[PDB]
Amino acid sequence: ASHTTLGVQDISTTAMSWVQKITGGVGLIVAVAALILIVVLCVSFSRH
Amino acid sequence: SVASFVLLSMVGTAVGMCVCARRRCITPYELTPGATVPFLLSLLCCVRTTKA
Amino acid sequence: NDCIFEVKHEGKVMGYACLVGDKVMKPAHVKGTIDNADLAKLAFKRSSKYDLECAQIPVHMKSDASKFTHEKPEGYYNWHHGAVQYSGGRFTIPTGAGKPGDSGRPIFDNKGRVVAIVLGGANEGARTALSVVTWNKDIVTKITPEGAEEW
Amino acid sequence: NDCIFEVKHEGKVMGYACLVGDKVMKPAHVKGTIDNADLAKLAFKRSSKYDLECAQIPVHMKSDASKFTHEKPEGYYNWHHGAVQYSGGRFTIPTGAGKPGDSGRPIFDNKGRVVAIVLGGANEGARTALSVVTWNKDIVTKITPEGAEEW
Repeated sequence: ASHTTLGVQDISTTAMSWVQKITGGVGLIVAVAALILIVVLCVSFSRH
Repeated sequence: SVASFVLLSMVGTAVGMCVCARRRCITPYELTPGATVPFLLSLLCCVRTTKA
Repeated sequence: NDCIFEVKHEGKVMGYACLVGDKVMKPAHVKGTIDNADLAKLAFKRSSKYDLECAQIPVHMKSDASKFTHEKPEGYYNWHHGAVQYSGGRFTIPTGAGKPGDSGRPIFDNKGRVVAIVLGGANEGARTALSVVTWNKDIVTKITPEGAEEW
Repeated sequence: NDCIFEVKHEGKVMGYACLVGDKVMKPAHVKGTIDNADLAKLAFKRSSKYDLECAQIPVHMKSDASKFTHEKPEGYYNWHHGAVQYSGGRFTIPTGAGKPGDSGRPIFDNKGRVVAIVLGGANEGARTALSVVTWNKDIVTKITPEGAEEW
């Protein structure tokens, strides 16, 4: 062969759109749980 | 396989945030003396909402 | 047995637990076990943040429970060791009436309605301002003055 | 005949039905017939959630109707077997004052306005907490203590 220069950051067809669609993370639900945690702390956490 | 692993740890952290959210459903309303909060439970509805 | 409810551990009083409204209440910091085995087998929930332990009261004991109110007018109230002064947003007691071990005493009004549970106190010489856990418009609130000791 | 009207079924006394406003109220679990033959033939509406059977009062029974109010202050009230405590959102009676068969008796205030009908009760030791349906701000609502059985 003569085209051998390839590695692991190798662009392709639909593949990277597929790994985009798979990466629907949880950080929104984590953020709303952090919101509940914050609203519990701030009932009496005005100092520290 | 480790991609499936990291996605299942993301589901595990979803479980952790959900169980912390159910514990912070419980800690405002243990079973307060009043034992009647429609203004809490009628909007939250996380789990076992039926106790007034 | 008029208002007295108690958790005891290995012969010594480790404070008190009280069933109030629809809740079984126990300070979380009191170590040990409720000294009634029928009680000891229920599902208890612990909160370290507020130092609260809660359980659902069984039906067949409901008629011994204390009435309650969220409303605390200024004045004098009652607890196990006598009168309790409330004024200025401040609960106070004569110095020496309370010590480590006394956590859990209810405060009740002239009609016997419990309004607060004693958590501890801060001795300031002649008087002692008590640190308290209480409830108001169905929300649990802990009030702690600086330099308060756990009871 | 003050506030209570007999329901009987196949020789055995089977609870009570009540004339209130322009309404006939009867617990749904009560089988049998109201002891007025004109009454027994009306169109009855069932509500399973509230255990209620309802009928239109005929015009000619003007003098048997009660008076009512939605307003229930805390305190003590009256029924046929004695005092009924209302406090904490709860109706209670001395244990043994009520039994299977007593379902259908109304609860009324000191001014004789019917405010509630008994559906059943939960024994809590010294007193028994009643399961009842009643109208708060003119809307029907069921108040049920945990573990209540029909009487």
